[PDB]
This record gives sequence, structure tokens and C-alpha cells, in this order.
Amino acid sequence: TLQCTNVTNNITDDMRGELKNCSFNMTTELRDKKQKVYSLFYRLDVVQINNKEYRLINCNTSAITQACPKVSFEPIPIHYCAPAGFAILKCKDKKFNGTGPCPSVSTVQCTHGIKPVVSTQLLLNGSLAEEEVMIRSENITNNAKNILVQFNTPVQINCTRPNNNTRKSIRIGPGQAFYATGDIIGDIRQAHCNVSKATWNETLGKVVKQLRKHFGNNTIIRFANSSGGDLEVTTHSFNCGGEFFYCNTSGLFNSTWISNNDSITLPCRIKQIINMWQGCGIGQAMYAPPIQGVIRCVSNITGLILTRDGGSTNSTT
Amino acid sequence: INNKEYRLINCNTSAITQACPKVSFEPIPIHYCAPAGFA
Amino acid sequence: QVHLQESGPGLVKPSETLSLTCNVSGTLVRDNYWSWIRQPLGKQPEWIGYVHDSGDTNYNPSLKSRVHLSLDKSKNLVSLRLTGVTAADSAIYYCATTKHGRRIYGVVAFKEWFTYFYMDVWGKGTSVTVSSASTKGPSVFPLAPGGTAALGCLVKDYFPEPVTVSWNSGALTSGVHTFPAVLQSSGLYSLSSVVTVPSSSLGTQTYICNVNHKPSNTKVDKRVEP
Amino acid sequence: TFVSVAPGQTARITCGEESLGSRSVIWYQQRPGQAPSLIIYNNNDRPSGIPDRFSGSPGSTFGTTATLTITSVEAGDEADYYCHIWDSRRPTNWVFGEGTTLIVLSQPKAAPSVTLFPPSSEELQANKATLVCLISDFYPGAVTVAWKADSSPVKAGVETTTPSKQSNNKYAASSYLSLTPEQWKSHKSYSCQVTHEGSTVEKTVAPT
Ligand SMILES: *[C@@H]1O[C@H](CO)[C@@H](O[C@@H]2O[C@H](CO)[C@@H](O[C@@H]3O[C@H](CO[C@H]4O[C@H](CO[C@H]5O[C@H](CO)[C@@H](O)[C@H](O)[C@@H]5O)[C@@H](O)[C@H](O[C@H]5O[C@H](CO)[C@@H](O)[C@H](O)[C@@H]5O)[C@@H]4O)[C@@H](O)[C@H](O[C@H]4O[C@H](CO)[C@@H](O)[C@H](O)[C@@H]4O[C@H]4O[C@H](CO)[C@@H](O)[C@H](O)[C@@H]4O[C@H]4O[C@H](CO)[C@@H](O)[C@H](O)[C@@H]4O)[C@@H]3O)[C@H](O)[C@H]2NC(C)=O)[C@H](O)[C@H]1NC(C)=O
Ligand SMILES: *[C@@H]1O[C@H](CO)[C@@H](O[C@@H]2O[C@H](CO)[C@@H](O[C@@H]3O[C@H](CO[C@H]4O[C@H](CO)[C@@H](O)[C@H](O)[C@@H]4O)[C@@H](O)[C@H](O[C@H]4O[C@H](CO)[C@@H](O)[C@H](O)[C@@H]4O[C@H]4O[C@H](CO)[C@@H](O)[C@H](O)[C@@H]4O)[C@@H]3O)[C@H](O)[C@H]2NC(C)=O)[C@H](O)[C@H]1NC(C)=O
Ligand SMILES: *[C@@H]1O[C@H](CO)[C@@H](O[C@@H]2O[C@H](CO)[C@@H](O[C@@H]3O[C@H](CO[C@H]4O[C@H](CO)[C@@H](O)[C@H](O)[C@@H]4O)[C@@H](O)[C@H](O[C@H]4O[C@H](CO)[C@@H](O)[C@H](O)[C@@H]4O)[C@@H]3O)[C@H](O)[C@H]2NC(C)=O)[C@H](O)[C@H]1NC(C)=O
Ligand SMILES: *[C@@H]1O[C@H](CO)[C@@H](O[C@@H]2O[C@H](CO)[C@@H](O[C@@H]3O[C@H](CO)[C@@H](O)[C@H](O[C@H]4O[C@H](CO)[C@@H](O)[C@H](O)[C@@H]4O)[C@@H]3O)[C@H](O)[C@H]2NC(C)=O)[C@H](O)[C@H]1NC(C)=O
Ligand SMILES: *[C@@H]1O[C@H](CO)[C@@H](O[C@@H]2O[C@H](CO)[C@@H](O[C@@H]3O[C@H](CO)[C@@H](O)[C@H](O)[C@@H]3O)[C@H](O)[C@H]2NC(C)=O)[C@H](O)[C@H]1NC(C)=O
Ligand SMILES: *[C@@H]1O[C@H](CO)[C@@H](O[C@@H]2O[C@H](CO)[C@@H](O)[C@H](O)[C@H]2NC(C)=O)[C@H](O)[C@H]1NC(C)=O
Ligand SMILES: *[C@@H]1O[C@H](CO)[C@@H](O[C@@H]2O[C@H](CO)[C@@H](O)[C@H](O)[C@H]2NC(C)=O)[C@H](O)[C@H]1NC(C)=O
Ligand SMILES: *[C@@H]1O[C@H](CO)[C@@H](O[C@@H]2O[C@H](CO)[C@@H](O)[C@H](O)[C@H]2NC(C)=O)[C@H](O)[C@H]1NC(C)=O
Ligand SMILES: *[C@@H]1O[C@H](CO)[C@@H](O[C@@H]2O[C@H](CO)[C@@H](O)[C@H](O)[C@H]2NC(C)=O)[C@H](O)[C@H]1NC(C)=O
Ligand SMILES: *[C@@H]1O[C@H](CO)[C@@H](O[C@@H]2O[C@H](CO)[C@@H](O)[C@H](O)[C@H]2NC(C)=O)[C@H](O)[C@H]1NC(C)=O
Ligand SMILES: *[C@@H]1O[C@H](CO)[C@@H](O[C@@H]2O[C@H](CO)[C@@H](O)[C@H](O)[C@H]2NC(C)=O)[C@H](O)[C@H]1NC(C)=O
Ligand SMILES: *[C@@H]1O[C@H](CO)[C@@H](O[C@@H]2O[C@H](CO)[C@@H](O)[C@H](O)[C@H]2NC(C)=O)[C@H](O)[C@H]1NC(C)=O
Ligand SMILES: *[C@@H]1O[C@H](CO)[C@@H](O[C@@H]2O[C@H](CO)[C@@H](O)[C@H](O)[C@H]2NC(C)=O)[C@H](O)[C@H]1NC(C)=O
Ligand SMILES: *[C@@H]1O[C@H](CO)[C@@H](O[C@@H]2O[C@H](CO)[C@@H](O)[C@H](O)[C@H]2NC(C)=O)[C@H](O)[C@H]1NC(C)=O
Ligand SMILES: *[C@@H]1O[C@H](CO)[C@@H](O)[C@H](O)[C@H]1NC(C)=O
Ligand SMILES: *[C@@H]1O[C@H](CO)[C@@H](O)[C@H](O)[C@H]1NC(C)=O
Ligand SMILES: *[C@@H]1O[C@H](CO)[C@@H](O)[C@H](O)[C@H]1NC(C)=O
Ligand SMILES: *[C@@H]1O[C@H](CO)[C@@H](O)[C@H](O)[C@H]1NC(C)=O
Repeated sequence: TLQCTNVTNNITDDMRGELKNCSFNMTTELRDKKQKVYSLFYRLDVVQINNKEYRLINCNTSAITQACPKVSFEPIPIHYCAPAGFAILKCKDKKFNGTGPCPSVSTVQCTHGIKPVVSTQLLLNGSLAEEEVMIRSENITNNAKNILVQFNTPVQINCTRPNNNTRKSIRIGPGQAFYATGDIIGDIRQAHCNVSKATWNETLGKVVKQLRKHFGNNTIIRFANSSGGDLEVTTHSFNCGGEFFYCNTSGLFNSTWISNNDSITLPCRIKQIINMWQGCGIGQAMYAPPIQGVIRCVSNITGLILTRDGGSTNSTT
Repeated sequence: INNKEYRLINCNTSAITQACPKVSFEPIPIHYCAPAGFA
Repeated sequence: QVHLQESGPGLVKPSETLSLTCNVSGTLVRDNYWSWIRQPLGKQPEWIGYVHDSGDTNYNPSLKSRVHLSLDKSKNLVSLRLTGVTAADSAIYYCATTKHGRRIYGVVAFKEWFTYFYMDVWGKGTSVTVSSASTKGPSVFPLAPGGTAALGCLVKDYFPEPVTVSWNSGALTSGVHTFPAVLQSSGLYSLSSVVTVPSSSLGTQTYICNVNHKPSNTKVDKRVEP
Repeated sequence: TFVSVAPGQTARITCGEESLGSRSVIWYQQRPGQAPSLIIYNNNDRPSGIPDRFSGSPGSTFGTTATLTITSVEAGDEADYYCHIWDSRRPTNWVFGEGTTLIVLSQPKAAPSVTLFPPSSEELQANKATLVCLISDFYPGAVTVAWKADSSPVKAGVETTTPSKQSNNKYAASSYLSLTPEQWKSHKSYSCQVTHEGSTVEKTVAPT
């Protein structure tokens, strides 16, 4: 049971306490004496239960294990290879929508460096397309089928965590030791992501010019944000410097294109307790340890995962 | 740690597990061998 | 030029309504922020609150439910009201202009900034003593005097403070030394004012000290002669 | 709090709580008996009229207190100094920090200028008498007054102010002694003895 409060800050009433200064007991090395220690958590990690008393969001879904701080989550290039008697054929066509015959095929033993980047809404540090931007879809007419967009020129993105966190090293047991988030050194600021609006301008123009090749030429194409649901789907879920960001993409997909110098900043939230991929069974949940210092990362936006609405015979757009 | 009250020396370094009494620590002769194509 | 003058009663009974006015000269009240700052004796100046045109005004959370400020555009002055007074409100109240500023530490758009105010042009200030005792008029007595010589006036019995003393209606500002009052056991203050003058003043080079006591509206012009 | 520094050097004044976020400390100078004056309006930004090098610690360091450096310290800068802390993590401070008094050392030193005035004739007609010795231009402000009745000590009736500097090295002090019209003419003469720094200046007055 966590006895939590707001963090030490005086701001206007239009600022919900994202961070909570929590206090609780803990078992020390010995299984006798407890431990009145405090930590700092994000609001997404905790949930009230009926002085505000909370719990962790996952206590009622699954067990939990912390990710060791020694290991890292850095996407590295993986080349996939096949055994003897087999080979990997690589289409060498510049314009190829993935399905059908490939005029210029070559063969290879191991593919190129494919970084396993985990994101949801925007593909990052990917492979750029050649010449014209690429659209790929299993069935364009079916509004239930995703539309994967691969970019020709990369869009520069900059995500930062402006909070010089502190790592508290609690001793929970004779071997284990937990890494809580100590006090913040500096200002109470929010994580955000920047997108140069010029490059994004031209990129959106170049994708709509390719869309018009499939939906009639003199038509209007509108962009709206996600519909709703989980945070993992409604935000550009990803990991950067170890913290798991969840950014609002409502400022990127609110446009409308007819037949014919600043950065767009995005409010990015952070979550430490994530349970993707079901949790390896029905039990395990991972706590992303707190990271000391301000994290800044520059990435490429190299693709999108779009979905179209089911208007049927609704409009020309 | 501050009637003399103590603790185990390792409570503050690492967890602990007991060695089963069924197993033994008797050094036995090990001959190391190499696979075919080697000597 | 910007001249600020604070003016009020000087004595207010407990649980009454203090009312003050700041006469401003050299600029309009519509174009400036105006803040009031008291300072108890031997304490740190306490910011009261600020006021401006268009209804932008804020008070002290500790004194939230008692103060009311205002601006007179027609007569070009600032107005202050403090209801339900007690003994803690006795202090020296200053009227000052206020300049605003924004310090931005984050990215602005996230409301990651705050506005900070600072008063630059002060007023001379007014004194306010909270007491249930009555005002007493002063009693002026002249203090009669080679090379140099001394000569003075004395105010012996007044309450609550202060008493402005000039010489010859302000025509003598060299060599004047006004001394601080002393609180006697009866509860009445007493101060003295001396002037160093050359012995050669048979004249008669008329020396007339002008005392003014506003809480009792007492104005006495005392002529001193050896 | 008090800070002693010799003239023509660097003084340093601490004020306010430790810093928690980005701060914009406002500094103020309170001359004795006057109204505070502005010196620094944005944590090391001087307005027009303030000389150099009056500097404050930058408002970007987190975890330190506001320090005010005053290079080329003079006797005219000897005054109280208050601070208005503007911390991004704390609500608005409506009360200035506790002021810090600057002491400039090796002040000239001053023999007290004492002046004894007898009671006026119009006051005697009012059945009152008060001897006044006024002490000025003495440094430092630490004097002790003792009255005497032509070699007889006066115990009660003495009302004395506390030393008070006046826009200079000049301190001020007024000692009153209340008597009756008969008591003045009674004794042969009265004396005010001001004991200042080991020495003692006496001034006497006799009836007519
Ligand atoms: C994604 O995109 C977003 C898009 O915005 C990015 O968001 C931006 O992020 C950055 C940080 O990453 C933020 O930077 C802050 O900027 C503010 C504002 O700076 C500008 O405005 C200043 C004031 O302008 C106002 O006043 C002037 C009069 O002074 C007036 O003329 C004007 O009209 C206006 O009204 C300018 O002075 C300032 O100029 C400075 O920078 C110029 C850079 O181009 C340079 O050319 C100049 O020569 C000059 O150097 C600029 O135009 C900054 O104030 C702030 O920096 C202060 O505060 C931070 C946080 O506390 C601190 O770390 C800094 O050290 C700095 O504090 C010093 O300066 C204070 C002000 O002078 C002073 O009070 C402090 O005491 C301290 O100064 C003291 O020490 C220094 C030591 O040398 C000394 O010089 C002083 O005299 C004094 O003694 C931040 O840097 C942006 O605000 C933010 N958003 C926007 C819209 O900009 C985001 O970053 C992107 N994502 C990523 C990952 O980057
Ligand atoms: C899309 O592509 C971009 C571009 O590559 C990529 O950006 C990468 O971001 C990561 C995350 O910030 C960067 O990795 C970190 O870099 C910093 C400092 O940069 C270099 O500094 C020195 C020389 O100045 C180099 O020698 C060093 O190797 C860095 O390259 C490092 O501080 C980080 O290293 C720490 O963490 C590593 C694992 O996380 C450890 O292996 C390493 O030993 C360091 O551990 C230390 O970290 C703790 C504090 O954080 C400290 O307390 C510990 O005691 C320990 O000492 C890390 O290398 C990376 O540089 C960027 N790219 C490149 C090419 O450098 C994006 O990340 C990518 N997209 C996605 C989704 O990731
Ligand atoms: C999240 O919530 C936790 C809740 O525990 C906060 O943790 C405590 O925060 C307080 C202040 O906010 C800390 O108190 C400070 O302790 C200092 C140390 O002095 C003690 O310790 C020595 C030994 O080290 C003893 O010998 C001594 O007798 C003291 O008992 C004090 O110096 C501090 O004093 C300052 O603040 C107080 C506030 O009232 C003033 O009265 C003082 O005059 C002075 O200005 C202060 O008391 C406390 O230490 C924190 N806990 C721990 C375990 O350290 C977190 O701060 C909070 N985090 C955020 C970001 O809000
Ligand atoms: C601590 O938190 C408090 C909030 O509880 C915060 O005080 C707030 O300060 C802002 C100043 O930016 C106040 O907002 C003002 O509101 C009035 C109307 O009520 C406006 O007219 C003011 O207008 C100014 O700002 C406009 C745009 O910003 C300008 O165009 C205009 O010209 C004016 O400059 C102003 O916005 C707000 O009312 C208070 N809140 C309260 C409850 O009083 C304080 O700053 C924080 N302090 C610290 C140290 O963190
Ligand atoms: C973000 O995208 C840019 C794309 O321009 C990346 O920089 C570019 O990286 C590519 C490879 O990822 C470089 O292409 C390679 O160049 C060599 C040069 O000999 C060529 O032989 C190869 O066949 C291959 O095409 C490209 O040169 C480089 N651009 C520049 C200007 O240097 C950048 O690294 C990306 N950042 C990420 C993924 O974090
Ligand atoms: C765990 O923390 C709570 C408070 O967060 C402690 O609660 C106390 O429980 C006892 C039960 O007998 C009450 O009498 C106290 O009033 C509670 N509050 C206190 C002591 O502040 C609880 O003791 C802690 N567990 C420990 C220390 O083992
Ligand atoms: C586990 O916890 C979560 C969150 O605390 C529960 O989801 C919430 O459940 C309550 C009541 O059932 C609803 O009012 C909320 O709307 C739910 N939240 C969301 C985001 O949908 C979940 O039901 C819990 N599971 C249990 C207790 O078995
Ligand atoms: C990739 O592009 C080709 C060429 O546009 C598509 O080929 C079409 O295939 C359907 C049935 O498979 C035929 O009815 C069309 O006539 C074909 N098009 C042409 C121009 O002949 C192919 O379907 C596309 N595949 C994907 C996944 O987009
Ligand atoms: C974030 O806070 C940490 C707190 O430890 C800072 O680390 C200290 O920084 C100061 C001055 O920058 C150094 O004097 C200390 O030696 C540092 N601590 C250690 C253990 O080395 C860190 O600098 C802060 N972040 C930034 C960007 O300055
Ligand atoms: C994203 O970040 C990179 C590097 O942090 C930016 O590139 C540099 O930005 C700095 C400061 O903005 C400039 O002084 C350099 O000239 C830039 N260099 C290059 C090669 O661009 C980049 O501009 C950022 N873009 C966005 C949209 O945030
Ligand atoms: C996409 O944009 C729409 C319109 O701006 C957002 O819809 C608003 O969402 C908030 C949060 O639930 C509601 O309070 C508003 O009432 C909604 N407006 C309307 C007109 O319905 C929507 O939230 C955005 N999508 C995401 C994922 O943020
Ligand atoms: C993502 O962005 C949208 C658009 O800004 C947010 O919707 C806003 O919600 C706030 C309530 O907190 C309203 O005051 C704004 O008016 C809404 N914007 C618009 C355009 O209607 C939304 O809350 C953001 N975050 C999420 C999770 O949806
Ligand atoms: C798409 O984004 C634009 C950009 O913000 C939104 O335009 C705002 O519209 C509101 C109308 O309620 C205006 O009050 C704002 O001033 C506009 N903002 C700007 C920057 O111009 C627009 O609302 C968004 N799309 C929709 C459907 O709401
Ligand atoms: C774990 O326990 C050992 C022994 O109890 C600690 O080692 C001793 O530590 C104390 C204080 O740190 C020293 O005075 C002794 O000299 C140390 N003993 C030896 C043999 O060096 C060790 O520091 C503990 N580790 C912790 C508490 O993290
Ligand atoms: C946290 O802050 C919000 C807004 O500032 C306030 O409404 C709420 O009551 C606060 N809660 C606690 C526990 O301080
Ligand atoms: C693809 O979409 C069309 C649209 O009518 C639909 O009829 C068909 O069943 C879908 N699936 C295919 C073509 O495999
Ligand atoms: C950039 O995108 C906006 C969003 O609709 C659009 O209005 C504008 O025309 C674009 N810029 C150019 C040069 O096309
Ligand atoms: C649209 O018109 C352009 C010429 O403006 C032409 O090149 C293109 O093939 C057309 N696309 C269609 C009809 O899908």
C-alpha cells in the first residue's frame, strides 16, 4: 500500500500530477524489520484503491520482475542466415510492392542489418525506399488491412526526457536490490519529441501523391489521428534511452490535401512498468529501472502503419 | 550488528542456498578427451 | 521624473478599516503596475499585493480575505483598504511601481515558465501604528543656545508618530540634525532638532521651527531667540 | 546575519533557501532609515544606475543558495540586503528573505559630539523641566550615558534612545532627564557623562 502525494511543485490547476512522491514499507535484508522508504512513480504505473492510497497497476493482472540495469535495450543490426541446402532470394527491384514477380532478383546468404526496433505507430531507423515513396498493403480496398508506408527520405525526430533523475538503491533482500526513482535535480519538465515541420511537410506531400495513384486522381485525402483504445495503440509507443515513451501523434495526422522554420513538438509520456507480448506466460511483468540524467535521442522516421476508415460509399475522400 | 545480536555474514552481500547433503565434494579423476579430427 | 507619495491616517483602532492612498506624480496609473509593501520593525519587508488596470489584481494568501485594492484613474492615485485590523498590522507601508517579467526554463508551450515581478521605483513610505489610545498634540519648547554655536527645538509630548519639523518653512537645510524620539513610560514620544549656526546672528536672523503633526493636525511655528 | 569585509575588496552575501529549480532572484538594498532600492532585477542583471561589479550567482545552478558578490566594496554600500527568491518548484514568496547587514571595516573612528541643553523658560512656566544631551558623530554605535547632580548620581528619570546611524558614519542618541522646576534651581549644576569606548566626555549646566 503506497501512501502517495504530488511532487514538490507549484503550477496552475491545469496540470495533473504526472509524478507521485510515494512512501511505503519494504523488507530489509532480514525477514524481520521493515523499511519506511520512499520512491517516485509516474501516474500511469499506479492506481488508487478504496489520505490517497494507491497500488501498482499490475498487482491485479500479473506478477512483476525488474529488468536488470546491466542489460540494455539497444537495437543492433541482425543479419538472418539460412543453412546449407537453402538460400535467401533478394528482390532487386526499385518499385516493388512486395507481392508478385520481381524482374531483377539476386541471391544472398544473410540479409542486411535489420535492427529490431520496437515501435507501434511510426517505424524508426528503417530502410529508406528508392526514388518514389513506397506503399504496401495486402488488400487496399479492405479498410481492416493496415497500409505500411516506407519513406524515401528520412524525417528527423528528436525525443528528450528533461528530468535529471536520481537512482535510489534499496536493499529488499540479502541478494536482490531495487532501483527506485529518487528526487529530481532541476525543473519539472515533460518528455517531448520534435519533428521538423518542413521535412514533414514535403514527406506528407510525397505520400499523398502516391496515394492518388490508387484512389482516383482528383480526390481529397484527409489525415486524422488514432481512434482510441490502449495507450500502446493510441500513442507512438517506443523505447529510447531505456525509458518507454508514449507520444501523442495528434499534431502529425490532422491535415487535408486537395487534388492540388520550426519543429512540431509532441507531448511524450513515460511508463516504466510495461507488459507487452503477454508477459511470457500469464505472469511476468517488467519494471524499467529509472535512468539517471537527461536522455536525448535523435532517430529517423522511416515509415508509418496507417489504417483507413470504412466509409464504404461515403465520399471521394 | 548494532545482549549480543548478530547476523549471517552474507545477508548483506548475496542470497544463500544450502548444499544438499546427498551430493559429495569428493575430487574424482577426470580424463579429458578430444573429438574426431583432433588429438 | 516619477514621484510617489504614501499618505494615510497613521493611527487606526483595532478591528477597524485602514484606508490608504498613494499620490502619484509624473505618470498615469493606467500604464503602470502598483504594489504595496509593508515592513514591521526589525523584520523583512512583507509583500502585500499588486494591482493594475483592466481588473488584473492579486493579494497575499495569508491576508487573502481582508484586503481590497483599487486605482483612481480620474484623480491619478492608488487606493488600499484593510478591514478588521489587529496589532500585527503596525508597519511602514510603501507604494511602488512594479515591472513584470517572464522567466522561461522549459519549452514555453508546456507552460514551462513563470512570471516574476519586481518593484523598481519606490515611494518614501508612510507609517501606520495600530493602537487603541487617543492622539495627543505635541508640545513645542525652544532650546536656547567663539566661532560656532548651537540652537534647537524640542517636541516633548505627542502620540502616535511622526512629526515633520522644518526650519524657517524649509529655508535652512545645512547643519540640521534631527534626533530620534524616545518612548517614555507614559506612552508618549519625545524628539529634538538642532541646528549648528554661526555665533554672528544678532540679526535678529529669525529662526522659526515649523512642526506639523498630522494625526492630531497640530501645526506649531515656534520662534527661538537667545 | 553580519558580514565583515575591508573596503575596496569583494563582499559576499547569502540569502534565501537552497535552490530547487530555475530561479530569478531579485536583490534589494535597504539603506538605514530609507526605502529599499533595486540593484539586481534578474539574478545578475543590473538596471541603469547600478555600478559594477555587482553580481549574483546564475539562476541555472540547482542545489545552491543565492549569493551576491559586491566587488570594490565601499562604505556607502554598508546597508541591509534582502532577496526575493523566485523558484520554479515553490509557490510565490510573499515575504522577502531575512536581510543581511553589511559591515565595512576600518571605519574612521569618531569622538562623540555631545551637546547639553537646559530646560526652556516656557516649560518652567509649565511646571516641567527636561535636560537633553544630544550625542552625534560617534563611531561605533555603543555609548552609555550617566547623569550626575553636581557629584551626586541620578538613578531614575533617565530616558535614553538606542544608537542609530544616519546616512553616514554618524550615529545619533538623545538622553532626556525629567525634573521639576525646583529641582533644577536646587543643585548647583547638572552633568551628562557619555562613556564612549573607554573614554568619557562630560558636559555640565548651571542655573541662572
Ligand atoms: C524541440 O523544439 C523546442 C522548440 O522550442 C525546443 O524548446 C526550446 O528548448 C530550449 C532548451 O533546449 C529552451 O531554451 C531556453 O530559452 C530561454 C529563452 O532564451 C531566449 O530568450 C532570451 C530572453 O528573451 C527575452 O528577453 C530578451 C532580453 O534579455 C528580450 O530582448 C527578448 O525580446 C525576450 O523578451 C534571450 O536572452 C536568449 O538569447 C540567448 O540565447 C541565444 C540563442 O540563440 C543567443 O544568441 C543569445 O546571445 C543569448 O545567449 C534566447 O533568445 C533561455 O532563457 C533558457 O536559458 C536560461 O535558462 C536555462 C534554464 O534555467 C539555463 O540553463 C540557461 O543557462 C539560461 O540561464 C541563463 O540565462 C538567463 C537569462 O539571461 C539568466 O537569468 C540566468 O541567470 C543565466 O544567465 C546567467 O548566467 C549566464 C552565464 O553566461 C550569463 O550570460 C547571464 O548574464 C546570467 O549571469 C533556455 O535556454 C527554449 O526556451 C525552448 N523553447 C523555445 C520556444 O525556445 C526544444 O529544445 C527542442 N528539443 C530539444 C531536445 O532540444
Ligand atoms: C536510431 O539511431 C540513433 C542513432 O544511432 C540512435 O541514437 C542512439 O541513442 C543512444 C541512446 O542515447 C546512444 O547510446 C548512448 O550514448 C551515450 C553517449 O554517446 C557516446 O559517448 C561515448 C563517447 O562520447 C561513446 O564511447 C559511447 O559508446 C556512446 O556511443 C552513452 O552514455 C550510452 O552508453 C551507456 O549505456 C550503454 C547501454 O545503454 C552502455 O553499454 C554504456 O557502457 C553506457 O553505460 C553507462 O550508462 C549509465 C548512464 O546512462 C552509467 O551510469 C553507467 O555506469 C554506464 O557507465 C549509450 O551508448 C547512441 O549513441 C545513439 N546512436 C549512436 C550511433 O551512438 C537511436 O537510439 C536509434 N533508435 C532507437 C529506437 O534506439
Ligand atoms: C518526497 O517525500 C519524501 C518524504 O519523506 C521527502 O523526503 C524528506 O524531505 C524532507 C524535506 O522535504 C527532508 O527533511 C530535511 O532533512 C534535513 C536533514 O536534517 C536531519 O538529518 C540530520 C542527519 O542527517 C539530523 O541529525 C537532523 O537532526 C535532522 O533531523 C534538514 O536539514 C532539512 O531542514 C530544512 O528543511 C526543514 C523543513 O521543515 C526546515 O524546517 C529547516 O529549517 C531546513 O530549512 C529538512 O528537515 C527529509 O530528509 C527527506 N527524507 C529523507 C529520508 O531524507 C522528499 O524530499 C520528497 N521529494 C520531493 C521531490 O518532494
Ligand atoms: C505558482 O503557481 C501559481 C498558480 O497557482 C502561479 O500564479 C499564476 O500566475 C499567472 C501569471 O502568468 C496568473 O495569470 C494571470 O491571470 C490574469 C487573469 O486572472 C491575466 O490577466 C494575466 O495576464 C498576463 O498573461 C497574459 C498571457 O500570459 C498576457 O497576455 C498579459 O499581458 C498578462 O501579462 C496572467 O495570465 C495566474 O492568475 C496566477 N494564479 C493564481 C492562482 O493567482 C505562480 O506564478 C506560480 N509561482 C511559482 C514561483 O511557481
Ligand atoms: C538516418 O538516415 C540517414 C539516411 O541518409 C542515415 O545516414 C545515411 O545512412 C545510410 C546507411 O544507413 C548511408 O548509405 C550508405 O552509404 C554508403 C557510403 O559508402 C553506401 O556505400 C551504402 O550503399 C549506403 O547507401 C548514407 O550515406 C548516410 N547519409 C549520409 C549523408 O551520410 C543515418 O545514419 C540514419 N540515422 C539513424 C538510422 O539513426
Ligand atoms: C508500514 O507502514 C505503515 C504506515 O505507512 C505503518 O502503519 C502503522 O501500523 C500500526 C499497526 O499497529 C499502527 O498502529 C500505526 O498507527 C501505523 N502508522 C504508523 C506507525 O505511522 C506500519 O507500521 C509499517 N510497517 C512496519 C513498520 O513494519
Ligand atoms: C485490474 O486493474 C485495472 C485498473 O485498476 C482494472 O481496470 C479498471 O477496472 C475498473 C473496475 O473494474 C473500471 O471501472 C475501469 O474502467 C478499468 N480501467 C480501464 C482502463 O478499463 C481491472 O478491471 C482490474 N482487474 C481485476 C480487478 O480483475
Ligand atoms: C502490386 O502491384 C501489382 C500491379 O499494380 C498488383 O497486381 C494486380 O493484381 C490483381 C490481382 O492480384 C489484378 O487484378 C490487377 O489487375 C493487378 N494489377 C495490374 C496493374 O495488373 C498487385 O496486386 C499489387 N500487390 C500488392 C500487395 O499491392
Ligand atoms: C544530475 O544530478 C547529478 C547528481 O549526482 C549530477 O552529478 C553531479 O554533478 C555535480 C555538478 O554537475 C558534480 O560536482 C558531481 O560530482 C556529480 N556527481 C557525481 C556522483 O559525480 C549531474 O551533474 C546532474 N546532471 C547534469 C547534466 O549536470
Ligand atoms: C534534431 O537534433 C539534431 C541534433 O541534436 C539537430 O541538428 C543540429 O541541431 C543544432 C541545434 O538545433 C544545430 O546547431 C546544428 O546545426 C544541427 N545540425 C544538423 C546537421 O542538423 C536537428 O536540427 C534537430 N531537428 C529537430 C527537428 O529537432
Ligand atoms: C484526435 O483528435 C481529436 C480531436 O481533436 C481528439 O478528440 C478529443 O479527445 C479528447 C480526449 O478524449 C476529448 O476530451 C474531446 O472531447 C475530443 N474531441 C472531440 C471533438 O471528440 C482525440 O482525443 C485525438 N486522439 C488522441 C488519441 O488523442
Ligand atoms: C492528444 O492531443 C489531443 C489534441 O490536443 C488532446 O485533446 C485535448 O484534450 C484536452 C483535455 O486535457 C482539451 O483541453 C483539448 O481541447 C483537447 N484538444 C483538442 C484539439 O480538442 C488529447 O488529450 C491528447 N492526449 C491524449 C491521450 O489524447
Ligand atoms: C488541426 O490543427 C490545427 C492547428 O492547431 C487546428 O487549428 C485550430 O483550430 C481552432 C478552432 O477551434 C482554433 O481556435 C486554433 O487557433 C487553431 N490553431 C491554429 C494553430 O491555427 C485544427 O482545429 C485541427 N483540426 C481540427 C479538425 O480541429
Ligand atoms: C557487508 O558486511 C561486511 C561485513 O559485515 C562489510 O564489511 C565491513 O564493513 C564495515 C563497515 O562498512 C567495515 O568497518 C569493516 O572493516 C568491513 N569488514 C572487512 C573485513 O573489510 C561490508 O561493508 C558490508 N557491505 C555493505 C553493508 O554493503
Ligand atoms: C495534486 O495537485 C492537484 C492540482 O495541483 C490538486 O488538485 C490535488 O488535490 C493535489 N493532490 C495532492 C494529493 O496533493
Ligand atoms: C479485398 O477487398 C475486396 C473489396 O471488395 C473484397 O471483395 C475481397 O474479399 C478482399 N479480399 C481479397 C481480395 O482477397
Ligand atoms: C504543409 O502542410 C500543411 C498541412 O496541411 C499544408 O497546409 C501546407 O500546404 C503544406 N506546405 C506545402 C508547401 O505544401
Ligand atoms: C494523375 O494525373 C497525372 C498527371 O497530372 C498522371 O501522371 C497520373 O498518371 C495520374 N494518375 C492516376 C490517373 O491515377
